[PDB]
Amino acid sequence: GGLTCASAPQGTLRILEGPQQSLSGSPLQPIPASPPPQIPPGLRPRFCAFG
Amino acid sequence: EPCGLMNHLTAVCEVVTQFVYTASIPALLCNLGVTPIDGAPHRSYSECYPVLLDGVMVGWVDK
Repeated sequence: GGLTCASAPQGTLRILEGPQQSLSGSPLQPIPASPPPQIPPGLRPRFCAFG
Repeated sequence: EPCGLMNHLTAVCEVVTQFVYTASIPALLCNLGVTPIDGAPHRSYSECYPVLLDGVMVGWVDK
């Protein structure tokens, strides 16, 4: 029950949970481009010149 | 006169108002590589970042 002292420890192993692999996909997923505005189909002159 | 003082938020922006508890986050950080304050990190300090979880000093992460 004396509990004598011991020598100096050489190395200290650190145990830790691993990096989060297979979380990010190898291609990227962007928000798609909002489309450029279209001229709508079915546009015709509705105004006739009077008389 | 109130130019630059009275700003207005953007549309997407929002103020965080939900108050939650931060009990498991220090144990989660120390389960990752956060060596806490009282123990010694495996590299020297000045190659270690402080970690500050909402005002509370937590540990010393290796670089």
